[PDB]
Amino acid sequence: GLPVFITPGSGQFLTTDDFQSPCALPWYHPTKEISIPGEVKNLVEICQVDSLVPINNTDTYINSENMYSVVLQSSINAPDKIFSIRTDVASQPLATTLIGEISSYFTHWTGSLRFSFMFCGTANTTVKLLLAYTPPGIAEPTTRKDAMLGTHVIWDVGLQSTISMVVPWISASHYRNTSPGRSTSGYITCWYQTRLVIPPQTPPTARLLCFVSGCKDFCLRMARDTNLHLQSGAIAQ
Amino acid sequence: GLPVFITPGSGQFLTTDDFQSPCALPWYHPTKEISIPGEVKNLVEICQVDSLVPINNTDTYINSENMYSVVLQSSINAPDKIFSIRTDVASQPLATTLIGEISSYFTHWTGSLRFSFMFCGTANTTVKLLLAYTPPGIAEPTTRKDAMLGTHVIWDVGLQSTISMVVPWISASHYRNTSPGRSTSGYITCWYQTRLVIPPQTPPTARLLCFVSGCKDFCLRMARDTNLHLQSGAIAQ
Amino acid sequence: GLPVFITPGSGQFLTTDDFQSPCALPWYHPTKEISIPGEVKNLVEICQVDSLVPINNTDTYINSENMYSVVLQSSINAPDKIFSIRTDVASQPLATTLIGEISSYFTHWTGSLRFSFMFCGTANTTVKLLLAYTPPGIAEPTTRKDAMLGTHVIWDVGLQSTISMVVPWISASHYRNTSPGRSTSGYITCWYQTRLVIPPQTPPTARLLCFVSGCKDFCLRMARDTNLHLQSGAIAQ
Amino acid sequence: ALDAAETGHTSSVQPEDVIETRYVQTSQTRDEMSLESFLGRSGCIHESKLEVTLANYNKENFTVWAINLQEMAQIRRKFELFTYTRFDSEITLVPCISALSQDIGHITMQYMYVPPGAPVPNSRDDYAWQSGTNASVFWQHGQAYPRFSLPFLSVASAYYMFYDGYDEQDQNYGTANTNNMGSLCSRIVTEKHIHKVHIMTRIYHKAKHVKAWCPRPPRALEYTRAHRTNFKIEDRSIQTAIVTRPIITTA
Amino acid sequence: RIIQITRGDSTITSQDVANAIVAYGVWPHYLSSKDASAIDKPSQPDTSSNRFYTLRSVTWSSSSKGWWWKLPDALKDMGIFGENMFYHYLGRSGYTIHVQCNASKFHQGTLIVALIPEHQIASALHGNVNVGYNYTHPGETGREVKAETRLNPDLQPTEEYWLNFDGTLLGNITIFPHQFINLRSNNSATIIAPYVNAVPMDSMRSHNNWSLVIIPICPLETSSAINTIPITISISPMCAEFSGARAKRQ
Repeated sequence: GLPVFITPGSGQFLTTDDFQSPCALPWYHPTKEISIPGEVKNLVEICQVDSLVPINNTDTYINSENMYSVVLQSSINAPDKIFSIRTDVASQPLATTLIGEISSYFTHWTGSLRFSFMFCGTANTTVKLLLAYTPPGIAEPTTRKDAMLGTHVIWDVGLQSTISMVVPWISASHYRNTSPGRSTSGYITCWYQTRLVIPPQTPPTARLLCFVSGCKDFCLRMARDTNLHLQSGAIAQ
Repeated sequence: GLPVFITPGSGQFLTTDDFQSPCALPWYHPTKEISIPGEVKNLVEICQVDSLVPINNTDTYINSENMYSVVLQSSINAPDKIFSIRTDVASQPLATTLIGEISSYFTHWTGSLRFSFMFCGTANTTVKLLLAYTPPGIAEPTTRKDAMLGTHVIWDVGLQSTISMVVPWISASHYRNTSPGRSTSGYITCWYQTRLVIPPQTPPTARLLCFVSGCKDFCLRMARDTNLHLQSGAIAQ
Repeated sequence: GLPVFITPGSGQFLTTDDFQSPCALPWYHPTKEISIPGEVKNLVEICQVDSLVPINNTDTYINSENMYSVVLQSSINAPDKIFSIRTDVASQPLATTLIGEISSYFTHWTGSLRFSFMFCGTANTTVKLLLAYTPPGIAEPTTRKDAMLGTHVIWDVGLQSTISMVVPWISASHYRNTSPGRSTSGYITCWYQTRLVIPPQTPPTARLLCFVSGCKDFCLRMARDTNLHLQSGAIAQ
Repeated sequence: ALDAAETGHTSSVQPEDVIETRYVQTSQTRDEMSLESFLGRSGCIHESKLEVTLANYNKENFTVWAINLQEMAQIRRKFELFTYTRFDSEITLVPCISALSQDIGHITMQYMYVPPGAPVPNSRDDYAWQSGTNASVFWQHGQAYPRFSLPFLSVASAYYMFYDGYDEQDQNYGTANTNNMGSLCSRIVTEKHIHKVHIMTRIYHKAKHVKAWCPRPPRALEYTRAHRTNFKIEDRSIQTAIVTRPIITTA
Repeated sequence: RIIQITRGDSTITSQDVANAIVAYGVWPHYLSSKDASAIDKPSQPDTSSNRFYTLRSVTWSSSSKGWWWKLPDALKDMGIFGENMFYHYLGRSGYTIHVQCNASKFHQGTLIVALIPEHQIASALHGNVNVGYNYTHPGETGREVKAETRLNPDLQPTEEYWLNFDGTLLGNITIFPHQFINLRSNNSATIIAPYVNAVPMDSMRSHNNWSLVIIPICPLETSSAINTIPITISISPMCAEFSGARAKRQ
């Protein structure tokens, strides 16, 4: 036979290998691909989907819809903070979003994130609000003016339902690690730019729902078996 | 399958082998090479760098800058020897130079060496000095006239700072072994060609610093895990 | 991978194999071949060299030059035999010649052999001599006339120093075995064709030296680790 | 022949200046001196020693090692020669079984590259031995040496050989910040069996398709602390590669 | 052997100097669209910060042992440069550096100046220790080298200058772009460098992407009563850029 000689890396199985292989079932033929709707080629189209943050991750809301929602108080003359979050894609709560899980299935990420926000309160009601981002190396802001020094948007709550805005990609490195240990990507932070004003005898309350998705900018590397989910023992049947 | 038959040298690992190998991480893609400054292709560009000899390798200077330096005595009417060294690239002290270490990482060497010398004394001061080389098979010289029979340079200490000169390659063989055991390459030797003259009430002293590098002529073979450095036990972390 | 299947003769080492093999020392480069004199391509050029037979292989001469030489007796009015030898290339003494050793390193031989002879006696002296060969299947001759029936030369000892002559290749087979066991190739035999005549008060003596080499006709096969030399135990160092 | 070394530029360059030379075909290749040579020879990197524990075979019989080039001196000193370097990696495994018992039988062994934020195996029975996308690879008694090609990994252009600061809240100064490659892992795949054995893997690598960035001076003294350039060892003194002599006028 | 220098608004000369080698020959430049990571159009203060600034006077003696700085931290207080650095998560800049060191015709001694990369300093103490931020980031105040009693020693860097503070031999330090102040050769010395990193731009306050070292290779002396001379260093940043604007960093 041809004189051949064998390199190391022979005779192993690697779960992430790439090769031809022989057939168990020669002469077989598969069923034809009918034109089923809902084609897909990549994970990024899933990233493009807006999904809700369970923003309001606490005991009093977790076992319910309400952890996707925040409640606003039209009673308050103040500039102050409504909420804040990290921005690291596999941090809590963001990891629990589908982009979060897809990022949690991965080790590297890059590109800017889309964020979106609906004024879910009574149609008769008005406000304008500050949604802001904090470039890190610094504490999460404690005045509205701090957030005004960050990159931010002021929401003209017009007839249109939703404000949508982007955390710009400002990683030193072209990628960042998907889960921080002792590390940070920056903060989302939210504030009363005006007070919220309902008209008289409206419910003394309002709701806000918050969305995120990958921008056209977004991408991942180092697919890894995700942090997000655990199996204990045998899966019964 | 094709009739094949297997030669010896199969199934070993050689730390110095050469082959293709299969990927652990298929479909991955590396980060782009940005145009970082400080490109390199070969070790010879490092050889081209002048580095100081720790010429003055003794107890009284070793734990300090001063082993890179020699002190001259303007008080002396004499022709006599200032210093001398071997020329074998991996001999002490030369081995400790970066060309020394690179040679110490290697078994064969060839080509002529550049040597350079600054009159580090007071700007007002004058001398001319003999830098000389001894072709071996012979003892290291004991008169200045001996060195004058060797290949040598007399330093016109003009406005210009430095004299630079070459030990010619005069190996019988096109290469020489990088470290001698019971063997020799020749000597550097240094002498008062004139007395050193300071003008009155100058410091009664002067300094000289000495440099070496590979010439355009220089090259190495048989890269080997260097003599120069030792690991004892485990490297802790 | 390609469907392959393995023939016997795999996985052995044969000291006389032929193959490519992988490098222990990739990227290395050898020293250039300078034009050293004394080129060689084959063993036959060594065969072409005349070397002396230690013709006179006995106790009284062995530990000396004299076993290369024979002594002639100008005192004798006789036709009779001066010496005789086998012709089998690896027989004693011929094996000890360099063609002998080269043949002893081999199992088959072919082609005619050159033989040569100098009248080493006093320049003033004259003779003519019979050098003869015996085609075998027969005893070594016991009269000069017997040798005269064999193929032979009568030496006109003119001004010129040497007679040179050939045992013709008369093997039944195109080759013969290099060493005979219970076998024979024929004889060299030497005789006084005239008496040897010195002029008066010359030394009562003469010398003859004898040479052999491969002719242009000569060749070998089945290189084998030679009979001629033995190692006992370990070779010390 | 005269210059100002103080310029920073290398000194008077030319050998023909001070020797009346004959023409010579100086014709010796620098190719062994290439980076794809000098980096591009393999060497050992780390030592995966394990004992097969019996009493909880299912728990203990695995190891994990933080990937670095910083704890075998020769390889370390190749890379401790630059600011940064980039390469693809031949990786080669030299698994060895040592018997503490009359036989070893058949044995099979797992390895996994654990990139950071993969769930680290806690147990020789951990579900983390499943590896749908992690590079995991197998060896067993009588099998040839495993190898794989690992491409250049970094989030940056090149690996930091050194770094001059911190992860942003200011600890782990230097490479312990930048060089989070995660870890290699190993684990016995054969189930519980009677043979007390040690498994040792020597792991090797060669950098090829190499590039390197701004050379820096070689390490002068014994290593000490992997990521950290520390060298002043405890109850010890700084005995460098330089050796002293009695007088500077004697060679 | 004369030069004049002009950056952003400010100018420098020596009339006894040999020109800088440009580090690796790469004259400083802005990032490229081909290589960049950051998405914004970044902050170009140009003339208002690619201009000179200079450090407090050090001074030296025959007894002196060495000095160094880490950049950009050594310039954190340089007005526009300093705040533009502190207000961004990232930036990049090269540097032009000149060291000012005149003596009389009647002095001897020499310093080596080395520009140096990440220069990852070793601890003073043995064992499980590493350098603390206060010392890696000395600011413009820098690190002179001294014989004694630096507190928090476990977090101090080593003082071992001839081991380059990292366990590498001095004298091979000429591997980097470097010059000598030699009092005969010159009265000043100069070096210029582009930006560099494994990354197209970097977290300025978190990582000293360049460093600068000056060492008394040969002892200062004169017979004159002026037994000591100051040294000072001036730097201009080059092509300086900043990205990810937010609050001032603490």
